[PDB]
Parts: sequence; C-alpha cells; structure tokens
Amino acid sequence: AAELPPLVPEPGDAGQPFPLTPTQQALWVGGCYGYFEWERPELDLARYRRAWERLVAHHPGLRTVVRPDGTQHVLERPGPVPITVEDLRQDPDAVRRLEESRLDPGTWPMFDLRVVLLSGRVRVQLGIDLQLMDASSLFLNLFSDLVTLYDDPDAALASQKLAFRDFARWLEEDVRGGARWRADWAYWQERLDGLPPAPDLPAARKFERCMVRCPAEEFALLRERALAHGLTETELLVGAFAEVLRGWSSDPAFTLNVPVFQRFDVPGIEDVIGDYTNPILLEARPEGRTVAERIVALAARLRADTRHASVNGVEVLRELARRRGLAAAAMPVVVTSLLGLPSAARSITEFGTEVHSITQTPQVSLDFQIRPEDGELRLVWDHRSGAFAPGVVEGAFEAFLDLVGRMLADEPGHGVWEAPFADMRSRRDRAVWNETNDTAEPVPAVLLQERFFAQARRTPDAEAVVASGLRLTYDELARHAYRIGNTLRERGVRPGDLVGVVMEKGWEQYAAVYGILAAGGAYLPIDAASPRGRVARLLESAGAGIVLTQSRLRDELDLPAGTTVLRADTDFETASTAPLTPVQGPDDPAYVIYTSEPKGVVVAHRGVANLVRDVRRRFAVTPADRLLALSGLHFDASVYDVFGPLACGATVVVPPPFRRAEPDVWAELVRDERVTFWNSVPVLLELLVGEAESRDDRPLATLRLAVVSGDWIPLDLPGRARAQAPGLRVVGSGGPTETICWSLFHPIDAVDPQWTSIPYGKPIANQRYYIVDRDLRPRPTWARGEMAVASPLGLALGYLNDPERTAAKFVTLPGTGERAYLTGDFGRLLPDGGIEILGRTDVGLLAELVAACVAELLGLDEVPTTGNFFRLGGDALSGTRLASRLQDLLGAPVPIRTVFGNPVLGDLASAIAGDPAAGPQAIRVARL
Amino acid sequence: AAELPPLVPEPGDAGQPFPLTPTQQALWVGGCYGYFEWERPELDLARYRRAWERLVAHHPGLRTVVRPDGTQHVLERPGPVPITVEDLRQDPDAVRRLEESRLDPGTWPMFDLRVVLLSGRVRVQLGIDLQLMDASSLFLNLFSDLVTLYDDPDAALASQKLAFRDFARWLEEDVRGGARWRADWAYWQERLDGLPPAPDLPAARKFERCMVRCPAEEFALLRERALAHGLTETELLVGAFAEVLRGWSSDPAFTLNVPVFQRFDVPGIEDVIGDYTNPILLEARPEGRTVAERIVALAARLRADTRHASVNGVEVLRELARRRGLAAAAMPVVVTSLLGLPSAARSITEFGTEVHSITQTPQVSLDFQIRPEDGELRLVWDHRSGAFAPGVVEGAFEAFLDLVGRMLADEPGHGVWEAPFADMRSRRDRAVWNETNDTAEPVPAVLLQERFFAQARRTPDAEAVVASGLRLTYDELARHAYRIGNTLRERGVRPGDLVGVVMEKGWEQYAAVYGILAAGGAYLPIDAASPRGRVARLLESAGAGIVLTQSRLRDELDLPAGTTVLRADTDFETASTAPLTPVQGPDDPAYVIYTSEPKGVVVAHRGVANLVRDVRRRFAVTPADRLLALSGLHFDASVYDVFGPLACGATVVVPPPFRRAEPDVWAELVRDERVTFWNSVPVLLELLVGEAESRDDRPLATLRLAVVSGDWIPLDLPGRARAQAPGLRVVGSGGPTETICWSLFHPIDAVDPQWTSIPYGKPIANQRYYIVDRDLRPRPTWARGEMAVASPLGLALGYLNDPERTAAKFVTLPGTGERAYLTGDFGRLLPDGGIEILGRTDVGLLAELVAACVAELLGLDEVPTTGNFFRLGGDALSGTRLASRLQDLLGAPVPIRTVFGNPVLGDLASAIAGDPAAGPQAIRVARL
Ligand SMILES: Nc1ncnc2c1ncn2[C@@H]1O[C@H](COP(=O)(O)OP(=O)(O)NP(=O)(O)O)[C@@H](O)[C@H]1O
Ligand SMILES: Nc1ncnc2c1ncn2[C@@H]1O[C@H](COP(=O)(O)OP(=O)(O)NP(=O)(O)O)[C@@H](O)[C@H]1O
Repeated sequence: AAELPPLVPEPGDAGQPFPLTPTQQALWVGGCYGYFEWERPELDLARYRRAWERLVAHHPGLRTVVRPDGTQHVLERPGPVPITVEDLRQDPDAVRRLEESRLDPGTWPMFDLRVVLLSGRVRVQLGIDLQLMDASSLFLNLFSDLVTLYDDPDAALASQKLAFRDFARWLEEDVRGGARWRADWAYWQERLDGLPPAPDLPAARKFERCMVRCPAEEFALLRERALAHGLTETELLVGAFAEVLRGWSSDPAFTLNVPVFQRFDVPGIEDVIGDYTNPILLEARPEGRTVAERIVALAARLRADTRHASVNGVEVLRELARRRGLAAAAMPVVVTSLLGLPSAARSITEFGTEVHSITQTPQVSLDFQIRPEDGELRLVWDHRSGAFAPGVVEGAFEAFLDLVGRMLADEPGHGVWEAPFADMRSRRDRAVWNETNDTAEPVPAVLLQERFFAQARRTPDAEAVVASGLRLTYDELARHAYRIGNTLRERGVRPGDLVGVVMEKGWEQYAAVYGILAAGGAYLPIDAASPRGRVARLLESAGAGIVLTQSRLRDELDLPAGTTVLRADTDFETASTAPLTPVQGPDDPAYVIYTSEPKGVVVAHRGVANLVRDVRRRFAVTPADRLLALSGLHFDASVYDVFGPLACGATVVVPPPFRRAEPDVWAELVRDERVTFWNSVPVLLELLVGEAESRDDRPLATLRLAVVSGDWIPLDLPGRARAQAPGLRVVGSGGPTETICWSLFHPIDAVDPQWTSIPYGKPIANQRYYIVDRDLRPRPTWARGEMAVASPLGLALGYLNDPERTAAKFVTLPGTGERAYLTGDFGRLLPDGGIEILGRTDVGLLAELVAACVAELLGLDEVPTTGNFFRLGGDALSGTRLASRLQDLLGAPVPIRTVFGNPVLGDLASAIAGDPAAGPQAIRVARL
Repeated sequence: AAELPPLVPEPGDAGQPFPLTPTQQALWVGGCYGYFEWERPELDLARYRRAWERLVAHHPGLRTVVRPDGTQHVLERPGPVPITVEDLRQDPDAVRRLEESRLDPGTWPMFDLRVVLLSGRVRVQLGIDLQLMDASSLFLNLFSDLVTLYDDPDAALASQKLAFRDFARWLEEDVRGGARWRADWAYWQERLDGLPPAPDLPAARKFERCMVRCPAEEFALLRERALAHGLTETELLVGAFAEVLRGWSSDPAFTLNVPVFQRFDVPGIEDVIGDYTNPILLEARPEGRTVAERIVALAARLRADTRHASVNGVEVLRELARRRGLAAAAMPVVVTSLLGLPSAARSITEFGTEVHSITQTPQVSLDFQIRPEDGELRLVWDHRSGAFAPGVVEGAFEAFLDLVGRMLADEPGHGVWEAPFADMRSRRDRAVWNETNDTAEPVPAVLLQERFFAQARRTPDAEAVVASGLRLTYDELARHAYRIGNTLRERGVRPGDLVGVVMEKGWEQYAAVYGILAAGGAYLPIDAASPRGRVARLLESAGAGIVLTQSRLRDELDLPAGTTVLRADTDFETASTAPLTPVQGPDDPAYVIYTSEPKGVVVAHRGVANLVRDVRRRFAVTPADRLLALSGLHFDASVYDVFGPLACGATVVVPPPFRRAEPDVWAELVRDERVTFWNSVPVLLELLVGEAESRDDRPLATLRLAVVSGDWIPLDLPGRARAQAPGLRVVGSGGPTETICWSLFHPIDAVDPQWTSIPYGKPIANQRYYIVDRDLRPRPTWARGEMAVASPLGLALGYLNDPERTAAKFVTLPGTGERAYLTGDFGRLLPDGGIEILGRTDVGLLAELVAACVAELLGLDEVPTTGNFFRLGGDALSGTRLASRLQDLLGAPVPIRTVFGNPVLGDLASAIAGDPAAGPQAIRVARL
C-alpha cells in the first residue's frame, strides 16, 4: 500500500472543463438510458418541483453536461427543471395508453422527468443517462435526497465539501501514473495474457429481467452462510454465479466484470454525485474439489484483484484489446453489487412503490445485479434478449436459485457445500432427454447368419444379390455360403477366429461374409486397393491366417505366403451344401473393421441385430425393397448393406467395382434395377442427384428411402433429391464405427433456413446420446460438449488387441455407471430432444532493440518482441529503469509513461518509433 | 510565367545547416560512386596537391558533408585534402595489379583522390559520391577548375557571389509552394494519372557501357538534321531513343526520365558547385504516321513539360508512387543530356586522356548520356548488367546507331524521316529467324483417304484399329470405309458436303471418317455427350443433313427429324465393298472442327497431309508403332490420331469411352497393347505417369514417343515420364485448331532450371512462327508480342460460313504479304530460334465530405473520393478556394499546403483527419 497524494479542491475553476472518467468515456462512444417508474396515490406537484429545483442546485453533477469536444463542465445556472405532466384521468384503458409511451449527454438535462396523472393514483417516471452518475450515486445520493426533499424541500443537506470535478482531476493527474498505480499496473500486466475470455454461452441465429427478492430472514441466513466460509455476501454470490455459468459455458474458465464503486475515503466524497465505477476483471478458473472450496478460492482472487484497484479496469480492457481483438476483449458478463456500501438516509421505496425499471446498458449481455432494498436483498439478472439461445438465461436462473436455495438449506460442511458439482440441467432438460433416450429394447439372440438362412428358407427363389449380369437367388447364395462355411469349418476356423475378405464389389463378398459366420468366425474386410503391403500389415496384425478373395484378383495382391488364400468362386465348388449348426454366441464378434496405428473395431452379432431390426421397423423395409450396396465392405457403412435387406427377403443390387465416383453408372443402375433404398455418404448422393438433374427421364424415381451420413449433409441436397425422386424420404444419420454403422437418425422432412447444419438426430433402439462436459457429466440444453454414446449392446466390444485404448474411449459414465463410447464429436442438445453436430520494419529493429535491453535488465537469455514486459518478469521498480536504459542507449527521451502505457515490447518500440519528441534518433540507433 | 521571388544571399549562416535537395534526398536512402581515371606521362604532384587545396577552399560544395540527422553544412576548415599515392613502378604486370584495386556522405571528403605511379606514365583516379554535385557541376565547375588550377594553382577564379546553401534554401522556401510552383503543380497533377509506366523491357532469370563518339563533322550534320525539324539535338536524340526503345518494350507507351539542370539564371550561380538536377517525366506516346512526325510531336511535349519545371520531378515521383506502387512509379530509363549548357573554360580532356569512367547510379537500369566533348558528341548508354535479357541492350544500341546513321544519310523529308517505322531486329535476329523458318516443302497432292487405301493394299492383313476386344485389320477397315463411302455417295454426298460423326470412342469413328472422305465429303465430329440439343445446334448450323452414329448410342441423341441418320455398324452391311474413285481435290475440306458463337475451323487435305508427313519423318513413325487414340474425334488433337498412323501401316489402339480420366485403364492398355506413341494434353500424361509410379511393374515401358500439348507442360513431367518409360522421347507441341493439330515442336531433352516454361518450340514443315507487335510487325529477340503462324497450306481454309471473322484472324502480314493466322497467343523469340509461350472509416466520411465540396466547387454532378483534384478539373486558383471552403465547412484550418501536397481526395481527407492542428473537429463535422 503505497500511500496516495491528497486532494486539493480547486473551487476557482468549479465550472472549467474536466475529462470524462474512463468508465464514462466508454459510454460516450457506444441507446443507454436507465429508467424508473414509481406509483403513488397523491403527488404534490408544486412540492415535487420545489424538490427537484433544490436538487439540481445542490448537486453539481445534476448540472453537468458533456461538450461536443468530448469533455464536460458544470453549468452555473441551467434553467428550471423540465417536468412534463401528462393528464390521463379522463381516458378509459389509460394504463394501455400509458405503456404505449416508449435523451443525450450533449443537452442538459441528462435526465427526463415526467408525471402521469391517472384515476386515483399517479406515476412518477425518471429517465437517466448511464453516464450521468454511477449506480451508487443514484441510490446513495440522488434517491436518498429526492426523498428527503419531497418531504421538506427546504430541509438541511450536508454541505458539499469538494467538487466531483476536483475528484476527477485528482484521479487522472495525481493518481493515474503515481507510485501506487504503477505497482498495481504491474499486477495486472503480469496477469493479463493469462486472463480467459468472457463466458462463452450459447447464442441464437432489448433487455429482459429475471428476479428474486430474499426476505430479511433469508438474507440474514445467507450472510451467516457466507461468513461461515469467511466470505462476504457478494463473494458468495459471485462464486455461486460462476458455478452456475459453467453449466452452459464452452470453457470452464471465463473472466467476469465485477465493478466496485470505491471513492477512496476522500473527506466529503460520500455526498458527491459522480461516477465511481471501476470494473475489475475477475479470472474465474475452477479451483477446488468441492463447491465450497472453489467459491472460497475465487473469493480470494477477487480480494487480491481488488487490493490493486487503483488501476481502473477500463485501462486493463484497453490493453487486453490491443493484444487480442476488440471482440476478444469484451467483458459483457457483469456482477454489479451495491452491497458493502454506506447505508443511506432514505430509500426510494419510501417515495413510491416501484412499477417499472430497466437499466439497459450497452455492450453488456448479462448483468447480475446484487442490491439491498428494505432489508431484503434483490437478485436481478438483466439480460439482452437475443444474446443467447432460447431459454439459456431462464434455465440458468433456475439453476442459480436452486444452488442458493441449497446453500440456505444445507449446513456449512455438508450437502451442497461439499458436492463435487451441482447438476445444472433444468426439469425440462432431464424430462426431454429421458423421453428421447428411453430406447431399451430386447434383441433376440438370433445370430446374424442364422437370420438370413431362415430368410433363405422362407423365400428361396427370390432375388438375393443382383450384381453385374448375375442374379444370385436366396437359395443360390445360401448354398454357396454353406460351401464356404463347411470348408472353412473343416480347415480350422473355431469361434472367435478372423478371416480376411480382400475383394472388390461383387456377390463373392456376401458369400464370404455369411460363410465365415456360418463357420463360426468373424470377417475382417480389407481394401482390395490398399497401397504397398498394408493388406499384409493388417492381416498380420489382426491375426487372420485365412483370406478369402476373388479368382480375378488373386495375383494382384501382396499376401504373405504362410497364410492360406482361397477364392470364393472356384476353390469351393466341390464342398458340401449341407447346413451348418451355429457354434458362436450372439455376443461373439461378427466382424472387425479397421479405422485410421490403425485400430480394429470389434463388433458382436447382437448390436448389429439391433440395427437391422431398428431400420426394418423404423423405415418399413419389406422384401419388395432393393438396396444399392455402394459403400465398401471395409467401411462401417456397408454393415447395414450386408445384414439388413438380406435378413428380411429384400434384394441387394451390387454396383460394378469403382475407383472413382461414377454417378452416370449409378443413376442408370438405380433406373434399371428399380432401386428403392440408397445408403452412401452425402457427397455421393449429391453426385447421383447431380447426374439425374442433367437427364430427361426421372432415373431416380424408384428411390423411396435415401439414408446419408458420414460427413456434412449440404442444406440443399434433401430438397434436390426429393425432386429427382418424388416421395423420397431423405434420412440423415451418423455415429462412428464403434457405435455400429448408424446409431441415430434425423428424418429430413423440411430444412429450416435458420439452421446451419441438419440436426444430427435422435438415438436408435438401445442407443443413448449424452452430451457431456470434460468430466463426463451431462450438460444442459444448448450447452456444447462431447457426444458420449451409451449402450450395453450397441457399442463395439472394444479395440482389437488393445485393452488400453479401449479403456480410454469406452468408459463408465460416472453419473450412471453406463458404459459409453466417447465419440470425440462435439455438439449440443436442442430443445426438442435432437442433437446439433458442431465439429471435431524500422519498428521491427527498435523492437529487437527494446527486447535486448529488456532481456539484459531482467536477467534472461532471450526475450521476444511480442512479450509483455511485466509478464516477462518486470515489476514497477524495474519498469522505471527500462525507461532509463532506453534513454541512454537511444539518445532519445523515453518517458516513464511511454514504458507503462506500452507493456508489450513491440508496442513500446512503435510508441518510441512514432514519438514526435525523438523517434528518428531512436530509429537510427536501432539499425545497429 | 508567374515571376519568381529573388534570392537573398544569407552569408551570416554560410555554415549553418540546410536541407538536401530532393534529388539528393533520394540518393541518401538508396553503392553510388561515379569514377574517373585519367592517364598522363608526368604529374607534378606538389602542383596537383596545391591545385586541390585551392579547389577545396574556393568551392563550398567541396567542403559540404551530410550530418547523421539527414541535413548538411559547409565545414569552414576541413583539413588537408587526402591524396593517396601508390608507387607501382618496380612491379612487372603493373596494369594487372592496378585494375585489381576494386566512401560515404557522412565523412568528409565526399571524394577519393589517388595517383598511381607506373613506368613512364601516371594514373589520376578521382572517385565522387553522386550526391556531392550533379553532372553539370562536375563538368562545368570542378573539371574546368581542376584544369585551370593544375596549370596555375594561384590563377584567378571568378568570385563566389552566393552560397549553394543560399540557392538551396531559396528553392525550398521561396520557390516550392509559391505562385509559379502551384500553376506548374496543377500541370503535373492534371497529367499524372495518365502517365504510362517506365519502359517495359525484357528481363533475365554491375554497370556496362555502350558508346559511340560523333566526330565534329557528323555532330554538325546531326544538328542541321535536328534544326531542319525545329528540334534541338537533344530533342532529336530523345525522340530517336524512344523509337528504338519501342522495338523491345511491351507497350509502345512509356515514361522516360529526362533530367534538366536549370539554375534559374540566378546571378553568380554559373560558378557554384551544387546539385541542380530536376527529373522530368516525359510521356512518350507514339503520335504520328512517320518517324519524323513522331519525333517532332514528342519534342513538343518535352518542351511543354519543361515550361513547368519549377516543380521538381522528384515530387511528381512521390505523388505517382502514392497512387501506384513504389515499383509502379520507378522511372529507371533516363536520358541525361549535358547539351544546351554554357561552354566551360577548360575541358578535362586537356588534363589526361580518359582511361576509365563509370557513373553507376542506383535505381537506374539504363541511362542514355548525351554529352559534348572536344567538339565531338559522346553517346553513352550505361546499363545495369542483369537488368535485361542477354543481348537486349547490345541489340538496341545497334538499332539506335543504325537509326541515327540513317538520319545522317537521309535528307529531311525523305528516307528514314518519312518511314512508317524502322525494323529493329538485329542482323542476328533476322539470321536466326530465317534459319528457323525456312520450312517450305512440297506436299504431294494425294488425298487423305487415298493414302490409307494405298496402305491397306500394301499391308492388308495387318492390325489397323485395335479397340475393345475387336481388332480391325487394314483390309477389314478399308472394306467398311468403302461400304460407308459407296452408300453415302449414292445418297447424295457431293464434294464439299458435311457429314456429322456423333459417336463415342471406337472403330466406328475411323470407318465413318474414311468413308465420308471416300465419298467426297468432309467429316464434322460432334461430341456424343453434348448437353441439351447442342448436337442439333451445330448440325443445323454447319449444314450437315447426314449424321453417322453408333447402333448402341442412336436413341440417346436429340437429332432433328429431317436429317438422315445411319449407324456405321448395322445400316451398312449390304453395301458394296467396291473401291471409290476420289472426286474431291487436295485443297477441298477434309473436316470441320468446332471451337468455342462457336466457330467452325475448316481444314483441307493438303495441310493435314503436311502434318502427317512431317511427323512420320521427324519421329520415325514405322508400322511397328502403336498409337493410343485418347483425344476425342471432336478435338483438333485427334486429327493426327485419325490420319497419322493409318497412313504408314501403324496400329491405332482405341481406348474404351470415358467420361472422366481413368489412368488405371490407360496404363494397363499401354501395357497389354504394347503402345509406343502417346498423344494427349499434358495433365492426362501426368495422370498416366502418376498411375505407373504406384505400380510394381513398368506398365509404360513400351512408350517410345509421347507428344503432349494444349496446356502448360509441368516442369517435372518430362523427367517423371522418362523414368516410367526408359528411352521415351517427350515432345512438347502446340498450335491452335486453325494451324492443324500440331504446328511446332520442342523435343524436351533436358529441362533447364532457369526456365519458367518449356520452350514452345520451332515450326514444322510449311509453318512459320512470327512474333509481331500490335501492327503485325516482327519483333526482335526477347520482345513480347502476338504469335502469328504464317503458311499457304498449313492453316485452316477459314471459319465456316463467316468471311468476316476469317478476314480478321487470317490476315495478310504487311511486311511480306504472307497469309498468317493470329493465334491470340503471346510469347517471345528466344536467342536459339525457339519461342517461349507467355500467356493469353472516419476518414471515409471526411473523404465523402472533401469530394462533395470539390464537386460543388468545380461544377460537377458526382466526384469520386479516389479522384485526383487537379485531374477532376481543378487548377491552381481553384485549389486555393478548396482550402478556403473546407476551412469554413469543417471549422478547422486547412492550409493551402495541405490541399496541394494531397491532390488525391482520399489522401486530403486522411491529411485533414490526422492533422494534429484540427483533425478531431474535422472528423466530427464529417459524420453529418
Ligand atoms: N451428419 C453428419 N454431419 C457431420 N459429421 C458427421 C455426420 N455423420 C457422421 N459424421 C462424422 O462421421 C464420423 C464417423 O466416421 P467413421 O464411420 O467412424 O469413419 P471416419 O472416422 O470418418 N474415418 P477414420 O476415423 O479416419 O478411420 C463421426 O465421428 C462424425 O464426425
Ligand atoms: N505447351 C503449351 N503451353 C501453353 N499453352 C499451350 C501449349 N500448347 C498449346 N497451348 C495453348 O493451347 C491453345 C490451342 O487450343 P485449341 O486446340 O485451339 O483448343 P482451345 O482453344 O484451348 N479451346 P477453345 O478455343 O475454347 O475452343 C493455344 O492457343 C495455346 O494457348
């Protein structure tokens, strides 16, 4: 505490210009009018006007106006105070005509005074410009004097002992730059690059209120609760407010704007209407296991941050804004507390019952107002309508009352004080989420192959696989599966073995898949166009000592010699067609599909069973359907193509092997084989839909259902496709390889122009889509977090030969003990239950000069031009020497002001290089 | 002529700082030391030193040095003058050790004085800093005094009557800004946005000399020649210099830097060593039919430009540089003439025979020096080695002497004075061009089809077209041609008819092409994948009432009903195979190929004959060759594929029809059908070469010749392709559809790293590649112009049904009367005969305010912020009022200096907005 210089009241110039306070200068560039409307039965207008004429005269601030040149002075005689009266007594539905009635610092007055006469009651309206004074002068000086004076307009007022202009010059010239302000300015610059951004709350695609009053008895208890932790009521409420704000914020760490209204104990400043605001940038990083621990810790930082309040927060905002954006420096989440201030003589409530009031300040999104009134305690949140997603503020206010309520209910040391966290989802949040994720359905333990054989027996002569001028029937395909099945079984394939399938598009893939399952193994699809010896790299890695392939492709493949290779279309003609009795379990692996080391997603029959049975019921898949198997057997998307339609008697149309997209083919293949069911990543659908647009027929007309997923679904693609195919249902899906092909669905019926993406969807049978913060904890609606797909049967068993990565991505949600797969995808819950997918050079030499001098002065090896001087290690006594040694080295004056108002070393170089006083000299020395 | 204020010599401060002249300030930011070395037998060193000590004392300028702060003063006693002597008499090969000997304005002296004693002769060396004085003080003051004084070091010198510091303060403060300087500054600003860039001469990927002396008698005649046109010797030489410079420049219009050395007839300034340079930006736009007319006209502009020389050119360069780049404002082509100056008392030649001298000034590429010496006339070009393409300066100096010689030979009114232009190609230029374009070869009048039938008779059983598991033999293909031939003939096809060929890749195309020719018609290939009814749009347009197509593609085509459509593979089985006797001429059309209205390039048999016979001989095309017909029958590149290999017994491999690039196919097709000859646009070769790199075999190994063209040939593609195919000859070609497929060739043997493209090439038989300027006039080597392909048989006959566009692109070169096709391509001749292909917001409201006031003051509807005030219509008497009306409107002082030093209206706003004096006020008014 470096003692401050004294205030020398200069009454000679009481009306000679002075500067706006920093917090006033910010309001002068950015309407902003706080408003108040009280009601009472009678009002002696003559007495009331006598009161405001005495008021205007007593208080210099009420006679202060701002010149056009950006400064201000105190008019010595401004005029009679304007009080517009509006007679509204002979008007039915007058309160209607009253609310229908809906100001500048350049023209006196900076307030607006109206009275509105109605039947048997009157409405006092007072409008004030936010620059005129701060919130503490409003309540502690104006309101308490308006009440004294409307009582007795002649009553005695404590003598004005100094001018607000005396206090405002004292601040800029005797305080700003002094001993103390320099120590405190180092405090802030040491910290500034570490300050997190303002709270990142969810936004939409002017000012509302949320309010509660705490009665005297609950106010008293709230205070005991705070003191029990050595906290002030404001410390507790700021700490609870940050806990609530983390329910919705993107990052747990934000900066809150916490203005204090300190007048520095100047004698006589307790009665001086002026502007005393001093924003304080509170760093709010969660520090502690428990709620109580974190609140206490943040309270300690606010306390220390306030020990250095001789620097006005608006100066820290200026520096912060140089470093990052003007946007990236905005602190629009404010906690304005009028607690801890002298009690005033009269409360405005003594004058009229409040009826309306709105402080709608500019460049503030949400302002948590803490103010005492009538020994109750007002908790007000003024928020800017439009600044946040619908409900986010309302739902956070609920969370906040519930958290304060719980502090009132629970004894310090127990309950909420001890909790690791408070669940912040609203009743509606958990209602809508549970409704949407009540997806449990029993999955009959009928193995994947044994379902298709049953279908082969039911309709044996029906088209199974149509593929390049060859049409396998269901019996024909079931027979060849049994050949591969019997063969593989008698060549060593016990349950839980892997059998590679290295092939190109064609019937031989289905044969091999169902044959490997019939034998009891799991099928390992690998790309027949893998580079180098990747196919050997995977096969060796998975442990697949048998490979099934095509005749026409065997020699084109670099397979290791020890492994046996069979060709599904020739090496099997002499094997039995006798059905195989299944020997693997429903939870044994059905396939192992690789995803870029490359990791092997292991998947059981059960969870595929779940997906097939879900799609059949959800989309009405009948045998009359024909599905085009476009995706490749080594992509998760092919899993529905393999087991879906073949399990219900529908027909698989396999397209000719392709090395690049060929929509011309596919559109004709949709036309000739009368295809109903399309499944592909979105861009491939765009190509198809693009090819059809440039054609005179309607080649996609047979398409009834087109499910796209795996990438962003263009916003016009669903409408485009419904043209080239009337009555097409376009369904958007998603879900990683580890949640079994498709795990959620969004039927795209109509695209909202307000949307930025298609909604990701809602989860299928036996899937549950949590959005969770970085502690695996479900978040409220609109809050952004990682998607966690919970399911006891609809998740991959694990990563092949890799308990560790499996452990880390397939986790136990701590809230429920559910096993969930951590998708690494990020999205957020929509209000209707859906999910939105979200993602995942002469100065230059003077700066090198400044930085080298700074590196020597602090004792450091190297120091970067971008570095902030005080963060690099500089305090206030060593920031003085920096100005000294630069003066020496450059032969130019570098004033101490120039070193501090430019903490960033690049900024100081630019300040010296463009110094009129001695820039050019300093430029020359720089050039060595 | 607004009379100038007088000069008030201020001797009190003769040594008190003054500013650098503008032309000196430019030399202070940008080594620069002019050098002189004379030789004589004897030198009295004591007398010589006595001479330079008197010199230093007499001439303030020789004692002037530049402070570190960017100003200068006259030392009152600097010291004894340093003269380094180097004794070199007992040293064999001393002139060797002498030349081996190879200064700053901050340290006096700004010159360097050496003497070098050798056997029986001595070398006086004088080095001078270009800032010390200008070229006219060097010769007229220093050199003429060094000679007076080495004669008699005590001899009388005319008294110094004023200081150079008196003249340099007079200029900046009494002249710059005055009455005159304002009228002249309007002159330049009215003109400035119209000034063309400096001469754009060809560049490569420190100072040399070109020199001639004109003897007294030829100097005298040169003067009579100039006077005969009312021109001064400098006007004539500047005018001839620009004519020469246009031989090589990119644009006929350039700006030359023509400094004048005016001292303003101040009394006594004739003997004052200082810097008097005043660059003048001469706009050099060709104005006149004849050489004499253009020279006279430019002389008139230089004369007027000089009538406004109270503005120093360095100020015009500053403004010009604000508007365009710093680069875009550089005027590095200078004509520095010391003609028109007072004769001096003694010439430096009287002191020593010159032996070496080099004025190597910075930021000057080429400086044409015109100076008189001993009643001879020195013409010197100092150029910066490296600044231009090799030879360009040497070859332009030749052109310049030849043009001056011709003015000396020819009487005014005849010869060169009357010529439309002077051919500026060097003897080497026309030698190398003619050697390269001696391409005439007789083309036997053997029709295109009748050459293939002959080949069909010679080797009838050999492979003609191999195309998709069908191998037409030569007889088989010649038979089917005769079927289409006989049929078409007896269905109405008279010579000069067009027959469409709408097909996809396949043997049916060759059948149709040779059948249409056998019948006597021309074949019109149109894309079988044209959108909408383009195929009908072209067919209707060309006049092609027959179309040949494929069975498998007929119904896929929107052809008009009246036209007959036949299918080459079914509608022809019953027609005769009897040979047809040809009925069209060798110069009748062979085909009509369309190029995007769409224009139809008509092409005769003769010029295709030329290309086939050229490629066969140039590349050794034998029957063993197999060529892959990748290009499409509707692209000019297919013309070689159709007629080339089929005319010599080689085999055409046709690939399967493709809608996008499929290198995988093509590489296997090159492997299986053993392909030797590749022809495609470059990127397709890159794809092929890319596919082969990712393969374990060598699938392109059979490739012996790969000709790519139609687009830019990547610099690595030739080396890449020679790997995947050892012994491949990669040949780059080119030439538009109107010069018959390929009209020039560059065998790519090795790629120079200095290259930016592959050289376009040299022309094939019967082609001639001119580079010509905008008057169809062939240009010198490295000069950039449009390529004009001349040929009496190797050009399209014309554009179908379009005499007008044919007239305009198929022109008569005026130099030779040759018919040439104007490619619209731009390139330039290389020295080896080849061609290189070359291509083809508070200020914002103050500016709106300034511009509105300016629009009113000049009488104009709207005026743009970007507009220059004086070009928009402002003179000097109305630029004064602009400062007045802005002062009124803004309530801020706008000094007259601020309006003129900122002619651009945006610039003036910025000058007012950032005015410390009264910027903020002006900012406020701006915001309405
Ligand atoms: N509609 C959609 N919009 C945006 N992204 C989607 C959508 N549907 C699926 N995704 C993404 O697709 C991913 C699933 O892809 P997956 O089938 O696992 O192969 P991949 O992860 O993309 N390839 P890789 O992990 O490198 O082997 C998800 O993790 C999402 O990021
Ligand atoms: N090696 C090359 N480098 C650069 N450009 C080349 C090269 N070879 C040919 N060209 C260009 O190819 C053009 C000839 O193309 P052409 O065969 O006439 O069809 P196109 O003009 O490109 N298509 P269009 O005129 O729109 O119908 C020339 O005019 C050159 O610009």
